[PDB]
Amino acid sequence: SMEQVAMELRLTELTRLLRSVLDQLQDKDPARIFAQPVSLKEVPDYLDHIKHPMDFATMRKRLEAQGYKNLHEFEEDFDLIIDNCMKYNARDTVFYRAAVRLRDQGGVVLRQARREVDSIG
Repeated sequence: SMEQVAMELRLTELTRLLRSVLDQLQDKDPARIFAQPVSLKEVPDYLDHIKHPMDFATMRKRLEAQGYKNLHEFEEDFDLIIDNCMKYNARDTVFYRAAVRLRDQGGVVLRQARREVDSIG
């Protein structure tokens, strides 16, 4: 149908917007602490601690599969990265501190993407 196509075009554009948002969020992690999933070979007990792991590579796979339907779903995944890290790691670690900084610096990027998605529909 012509409607299914117009939907596919919106999803494609949402996907293009979220790709740019992702690139901006990931620049706020220059040390690449959150670039890849926590290694289960190096932290074998990780899944006894964290039930829904997340990282930027995994969000990117989902993104390119156009698996985000809206910004809310995308934000949930970003928030997992941060919140998992702040539970697993203690306050006085390079990892916890890097999440705090990603959170604070990402909020500006997310604040405007929310407006651009309401605006552009």
